Amino acid sequence: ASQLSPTELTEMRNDLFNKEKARQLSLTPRTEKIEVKHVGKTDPGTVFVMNKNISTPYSCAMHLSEWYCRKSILALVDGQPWDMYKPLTKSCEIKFLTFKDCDPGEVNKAYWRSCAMMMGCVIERAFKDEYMVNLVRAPEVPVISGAFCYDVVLDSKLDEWMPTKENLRSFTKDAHALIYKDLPFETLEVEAKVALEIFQHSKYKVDFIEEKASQNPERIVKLHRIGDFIDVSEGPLIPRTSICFQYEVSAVHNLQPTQPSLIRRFQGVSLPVHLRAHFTIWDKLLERSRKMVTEDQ
Amino acid sequence: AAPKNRRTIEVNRCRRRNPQKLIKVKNNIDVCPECGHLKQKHVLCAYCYEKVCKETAEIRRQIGKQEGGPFKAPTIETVVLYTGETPSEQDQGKRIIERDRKRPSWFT
Amino acid sequence: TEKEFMQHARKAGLVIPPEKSDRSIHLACTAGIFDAYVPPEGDARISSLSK
Amino acid sequence: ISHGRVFRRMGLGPESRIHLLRNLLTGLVRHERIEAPWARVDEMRGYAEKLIDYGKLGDTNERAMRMADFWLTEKDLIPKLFQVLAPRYKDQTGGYTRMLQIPNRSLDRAKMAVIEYKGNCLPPLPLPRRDSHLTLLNQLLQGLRQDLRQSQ
Amino acid sequence: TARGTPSRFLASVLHNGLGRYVQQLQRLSFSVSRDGASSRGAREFVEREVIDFARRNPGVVIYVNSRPCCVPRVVAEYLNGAVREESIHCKSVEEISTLVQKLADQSGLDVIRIRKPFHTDNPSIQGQWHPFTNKPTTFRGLRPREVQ
Amino acid sequence: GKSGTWWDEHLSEENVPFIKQLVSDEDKAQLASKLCPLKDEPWPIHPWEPGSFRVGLIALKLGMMPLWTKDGQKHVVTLLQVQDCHVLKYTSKENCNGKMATLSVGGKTVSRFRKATSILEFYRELGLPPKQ
Amino acid sequence: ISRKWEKKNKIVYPPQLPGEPRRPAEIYHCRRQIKYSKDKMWYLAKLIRGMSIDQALAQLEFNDKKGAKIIKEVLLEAQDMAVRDHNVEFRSNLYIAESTSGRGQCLKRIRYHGRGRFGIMEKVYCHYFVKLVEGPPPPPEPPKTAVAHAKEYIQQLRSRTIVHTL
Amino acid sequence: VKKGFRAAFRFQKELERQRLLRCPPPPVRRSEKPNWDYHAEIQAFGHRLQENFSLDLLKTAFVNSCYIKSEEAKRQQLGIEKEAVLLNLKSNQELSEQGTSFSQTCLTQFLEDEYPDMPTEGIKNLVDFLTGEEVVCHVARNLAVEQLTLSEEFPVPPAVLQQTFFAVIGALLQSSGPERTALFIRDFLITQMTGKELFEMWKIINPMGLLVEELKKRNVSAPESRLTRQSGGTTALPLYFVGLYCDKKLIAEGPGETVLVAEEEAARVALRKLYGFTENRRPWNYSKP
Ligand SMILES: [Mg+2]
Ligand SMILES: [Mg+2]
Ligand SMILES: [Zn+2]
Repeated sequence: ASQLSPTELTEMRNDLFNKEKARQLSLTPRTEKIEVKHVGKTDPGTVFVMNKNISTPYSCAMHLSEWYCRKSILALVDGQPWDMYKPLTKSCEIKFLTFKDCDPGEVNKAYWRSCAMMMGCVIERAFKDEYMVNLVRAPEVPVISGAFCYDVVLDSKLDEWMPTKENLRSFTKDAHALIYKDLPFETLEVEAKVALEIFQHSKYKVDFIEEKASQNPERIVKLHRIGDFIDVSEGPLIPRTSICFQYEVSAVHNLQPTQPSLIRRFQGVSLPVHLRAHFTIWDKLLERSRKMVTEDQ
Repeated sequence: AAPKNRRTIEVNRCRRRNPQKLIKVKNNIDVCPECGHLKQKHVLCAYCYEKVCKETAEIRRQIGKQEGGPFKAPTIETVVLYTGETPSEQDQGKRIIERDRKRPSWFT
Repeated sequence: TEKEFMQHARKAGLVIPPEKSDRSIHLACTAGIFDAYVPPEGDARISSLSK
Repeated sequence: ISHGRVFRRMGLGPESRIHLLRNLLTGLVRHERIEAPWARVDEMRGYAEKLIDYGKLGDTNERAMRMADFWLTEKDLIPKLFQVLAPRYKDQTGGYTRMLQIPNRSLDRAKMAVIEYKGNCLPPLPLPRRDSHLTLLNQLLQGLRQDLRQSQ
Repeated sequence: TARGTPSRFLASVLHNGLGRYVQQLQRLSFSVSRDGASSRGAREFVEREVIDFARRNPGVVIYVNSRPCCVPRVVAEYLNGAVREESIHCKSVEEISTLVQKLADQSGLDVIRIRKPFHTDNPSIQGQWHPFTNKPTTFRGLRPREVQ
Repeated sequence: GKSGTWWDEHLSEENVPFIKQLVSDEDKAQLASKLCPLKDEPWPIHPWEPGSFRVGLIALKLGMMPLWTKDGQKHVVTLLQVQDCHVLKYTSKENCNGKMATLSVGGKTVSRFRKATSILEFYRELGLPPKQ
Repeated sequence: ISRKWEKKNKIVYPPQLPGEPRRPAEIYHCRRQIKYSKDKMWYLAKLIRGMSIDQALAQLEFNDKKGAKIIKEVLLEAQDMAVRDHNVEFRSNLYIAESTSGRGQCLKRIRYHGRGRFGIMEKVYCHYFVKLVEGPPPPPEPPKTAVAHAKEYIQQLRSRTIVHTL
Repeated sequence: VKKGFRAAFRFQKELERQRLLRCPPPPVRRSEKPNWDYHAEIQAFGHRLQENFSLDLLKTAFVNSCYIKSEEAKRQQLGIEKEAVLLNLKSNQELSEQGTSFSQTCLTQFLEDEYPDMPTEGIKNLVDFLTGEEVVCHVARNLAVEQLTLSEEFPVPPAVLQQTFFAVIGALLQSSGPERTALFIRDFLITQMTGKELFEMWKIINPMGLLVEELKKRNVSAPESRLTRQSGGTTALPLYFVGLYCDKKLIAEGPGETVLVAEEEAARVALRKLYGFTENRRPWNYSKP
């Protein structure tokens, strides 16, 4: 905890991230072969021979066809959802998940984690630098509610204002600037010690890291990155940020009475490129998401 | 009437290569949900339709064996059975065609 | 206005020299090996001088 | 100028058109599933539905028997129509003769289709199913539906 | 024709006459035949005139190869890199002397359309024409139909 | 490249009647909201001057019919029905050609699912279902 | 007869230095003497020219022409030789670089016109060439906006000189 | 066939011409092409510049340190003892250092006594331009020291070409006095300044700040920019004229497409006029006293 400009903080954070990723890649010495199997439906019995801790499941979908690259959003390594750009470890059996599948609930949760994380990325770089922004967390709300939510403490100077429609449309236009550049959701699975050594300043991030490290016995939390943003989340993400097509932040709401300081919950709604809606239905969904989502218990 | 002059290759390339004569890219195409063999929207998948027509052909061959000659065409419903698969009580009067296979996991 | 193509060919060699001849092909090797040298199982274990 | 002019011109005349549709319809009543070009099965589907209506008028009706005697050219399909097809649709009103496009004929590249009577002891067609309710858009619309249900 | 061939602007190679003049010829490579009537004029040129030519302008290195050839040639190499090969097949002594003298005089630039035969490098002195030359100014720079 | 789409492509089996009922109820309420224009905030009504030109309508030609007068003659009439007519936007005198002011008038109601995005934005700003 | 498109797969480059880019793989394949006219085959070759190989197969599986099955066979076996022989590791990661059609050797017949007159009917044949290059398909050249038009016009006006004088 | 030989041979020579124009070979030094003799080329190099070099010092100047190390590497990969002449090659380092020092100080003296108003930093940038890599390589290439230079990697990378050009300057300084070498670098370097503006060689960044510093030295107060001539402010192709007035007196005037670039060009025009470097200056007096 010290005085730091907001840019040298992201410099030291993504430099430490790149150092840990280089160490993760360098720990394995050679090219080890793993035999990932395809236990899906369409092309059964296919067995790839991959490079261990190098090859992604996107690099397994590239072997088959281009449609496995276009429409597959999450992998399913043996029982567990694996994000499409995470290097495989052991000899496994794999299966790809799409948006128009029969039971897409896991990939819906993954999509809304990724959209809430994008909203945090677009909130944290839009405010005045003399004001302080502390990204608290994104609580895992179910997708049956209309919007994804992200929790942010604003400045002590700003316990009185609320944004008009122009600031919200500025937020969505910056989020569309984020969407228009096709960026990879890069993951990295780090120990709790290195992860706590990354952040070091946001005490809200510190207790969230401790909460996610307390539940597994190895103390490993899931870090992710879009470009130069680094955030904590539970579970996997979607591959690219260009999968989102219709994006919007709806409103903000203040939830005071549980705490002295004021936490502001930013809300917004999204839809992928394969599941886009007509303008009328989209305005209906945009209209519902202004109401406050409260599903935490 | 006859041509008065030979059309050159410049005029011909201007005619036979414009976007009104080129082949239009279509984008109705996606993978089939079962069997992944690249159907078109608004069109049944040719692989799945080939599956169904092969099984229908074998059922029709067994029907043609059971009906003897032509002009027979019974006055009862028919129903097909695979190996195992005892006739249900609701299919009592219905004609029973049993070929020999396991029941495939799309015909239920 | 009465003309056809040419060149009926085939792309696989075959066994014409025994179809009749009096010159046989003069080989300079054999097919495989006579009886395979089975090495000792611990050849890297006894990779020193002797035991 | 063919404003408001139904009934495509199919064969070599009006009578040849009726005979083409009659042969397609007789094949449909016998085999319960047909593939033919798309215009022909469109016309024959429009005829097949009212044939089922005439079969459902009854067996002792002389007009329905005359129509079944004309339109069915094999004369064993008349007991089949009056005792299997018409009792099968005793509850329904008009939803039968399901028609779907199959890709193309091999030689002359025609638009082909498949029609079948419902019921149909044959294996089922690979029908395209409407999208599942657990997807992203439908869960959003289900949230909206539940919200405006509780608001009422 | 001039639309069918390239063209260059009139130029010196390295500003010759400004400081010191330098001979722009480097080499002359002669290939004449011992036997063979086609190289008779060149044979007499090597007999009588190439020694005085070499003494005359000493910047040039001259080589005589004396090779069996049906057509003798002369290769003239210049300072800027260009190589000009000319055939002295069945020529006089006077024609070959004229040819090597003309090769000695010229510089290595291309003989193409030479395009505006003057190369002023600072053409204007009193100041080049712009539409506000020969135009008077008005009080406080007012434009036509102005008010203040 | 992006493929084509329509309104009910990705909708479920249960969501299509709900969306039909929802949008039908919404534009029925929007048509019923504009029913009393004189109580909202009407623009100033003027009396008739002799050099005046007023607005017209957009009707839908149903059919024809005979029609008799008191002398006995028979005339034929065309029945034009005014289905759903609404003034849409007004352009003042200096903004089109400097000659006469213009008024836009819309025809019968059609579906939102089959219009362009800017047209739907225009009717959403105005508050009416889209016109043909 | 000249067959050089077949011999282009036998080029062998020197081994690359470590401080160099990848040099993507290049695979040439062709099918000779197809019984199909070279213009109608050219329309399909122009359809493919820039697309990726899976998109090319998708467009050619649903195009209702005689040459479509032929080019689909050629592209499938070129994909197979690319993965097997020329050491492309991903089957999908190939784009069509060149795609064209040439004249093949034709035959001649009589057509028997309707008097004692005749024509020379010609039995047409053609080729199909294809060249695959591994890598993603290159992005299309975007149409020039008004900024580039204005910049080129101002560059043109800045380029001019006082002609026919010093 | 048609009988004969001459048309077939002529078509053969055309085939070799077309095939050589399709796949051109990588170019080779003139030392490896057939008509070449080194001693005659060094003598003719001395004679065409109208100079009198002592040929040992020129042969010293044309070798290079890389050539020495590469020749000893070639004689050691083959193992042949060439410690006879290679130990006495004496690479051109010291002659190049003498040549660079003399050329720098003599170009500085010429440019100081021609423009006594130009600042020290400007004359430093001008002698950095004339002794810069590009123009000494251009003069070196069109004076044929490139063909005589001993090195590896045939196109003679421009540091080595600059080094050997200043080495032959040093050889001329050794064999003849400072006046002859002064005349040499006059005729072959200062003529490269012809037809170039000042700030095509100095390449300054902020001309207005340098101009107000210059007027701070001359005790003239501060130039105020007043707009003089303009033709179309609303269009996309304007023309402006900004004049810089010092105590209600014009000192320069510069055109441009906006007001800012016209003001910057007016600063450039004043900054040229102060330094005694205008396009109307006395051209360089190439003569002999
Ligand atoms: Mg016909
Ligand atoms: Mg005859
Ligand atoms: Zn399928």
